[PDB]
Amino acid sequence: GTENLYFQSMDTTSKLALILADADLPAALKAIALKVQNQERITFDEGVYLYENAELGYLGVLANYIREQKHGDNTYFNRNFHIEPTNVCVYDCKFCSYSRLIKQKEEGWEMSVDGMMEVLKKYDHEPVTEVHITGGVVPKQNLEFYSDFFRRAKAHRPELHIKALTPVEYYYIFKKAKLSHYDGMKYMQEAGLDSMPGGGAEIFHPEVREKIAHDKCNAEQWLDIHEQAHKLGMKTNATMLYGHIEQFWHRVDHMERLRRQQDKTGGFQAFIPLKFRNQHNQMDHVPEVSVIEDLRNYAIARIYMDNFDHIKAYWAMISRQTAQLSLNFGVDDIDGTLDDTTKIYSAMSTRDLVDLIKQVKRKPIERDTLYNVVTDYSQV
Ligand SMILES: Nc1ncnc2c1ncn2[C@@H]1O[C@H](CCC(=O)c2cccc(C(=O)O)c2)[C@@H](O)[C@H]1O
Ligand code: MET
Ligand code: SF4
Ligand SMILES: [Cl-]
Repeated sequence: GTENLYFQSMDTTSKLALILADADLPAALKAIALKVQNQERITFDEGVYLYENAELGYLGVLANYIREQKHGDNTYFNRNFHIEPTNVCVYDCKFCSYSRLIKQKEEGWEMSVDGMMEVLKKYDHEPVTEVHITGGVVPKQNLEFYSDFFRRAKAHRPELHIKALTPVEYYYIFKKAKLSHYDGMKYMQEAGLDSMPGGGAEIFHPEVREKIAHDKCNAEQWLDIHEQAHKLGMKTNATMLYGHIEQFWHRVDHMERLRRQQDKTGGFQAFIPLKFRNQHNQMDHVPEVSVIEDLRNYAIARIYMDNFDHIKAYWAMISRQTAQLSLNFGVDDIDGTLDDTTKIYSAMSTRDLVDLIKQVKRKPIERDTLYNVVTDYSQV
């Protein structure tokens, strides 16, 4: 009664070896395990096969093998802050609480360029490396507005990296400006855009996208705007909204499109699964998937996305425990709101995040825009 304890005790390489020598493991799971040992790409039908057949333990062996081969114990997080230009939107995403169908313009606010600069200036004494800019799409927040803001932010703090806006936003403002995607992203980069976050991906396949995100930019337009960014030397992230009404093959379709794009242009850094949460949206009725399904999803993302450096977990949207366990199922990269401020006159701190990473035996690296170390907290 120590067979399972023996398995759990094995290093990463030997766990993979043990699974390959198990006579009772189905031939198809072995063949995928051998592909991972040989650094061979997993095909679409193999991806769907993992989702529909592979257990958590098996997926851990393969995902953690790939994660440790690429990163060892390195677990990355950056020091950034968020500006939300508006919390109302012209689109109707069924999963989103900003949908024009459940939130009128009057419940909401709209920042001016002055307002965004006043928020940015509050961080002037923080060693933040990056600002994340995202929110609703509204017609007053146009190409002119965002180019004006990028120029002011770059003149005020030239070394602050601007990770601003998704293809959902760029499709809208380029179409209104009458700019091609290439010319628009070129213009925005000159004004001071540095990279795009991975938002607005949802699920790409029309069968799902028509039902959860009908009106905003489609898969073709999302991938095309990332292509133009990559051709201009910009790095970008990619997301996938999972655990709602999609089938497993929709997730593999989504990752397959991302993987081909990455083969063409190579500018993706991180793939960020986003777990559907059924609070405060028109998908209220839709049941959330289990923690086991979240961990299997990170694992298959690590296995499938062989040309993406980083699998990233957004800590805000999941339990502490799921975030921590994800670091053993393919995740090397963490996004959170780091908040180290002392409340003078009466939130995840760096110390709390460093402790969560060390608790599951990982090396917490605070990283810069190039994913190089600012502080290696394993030596602190
Ligand atoms: N109910 C929901 N349940 C789950 N997800 C929801 C819900 N509502 C909205 N979202 C998601 O938020 C995204 C925008 C945020 C985003 O992509 C992001 C976040 C952190 C880091 C980066 C990065 O690139 O570093 C990008 C939307 O596209 C949507 O898919
Ligand atoms: C706040 S949602 C993320 C940004 C953009 N509105 C999108 O759907 O892509
Ligand atoms: S576009 Fe982005 S913000 Fe507007 S509704 Fe859809 S998800 Fe929410
Ligand atoms: Cl985003």
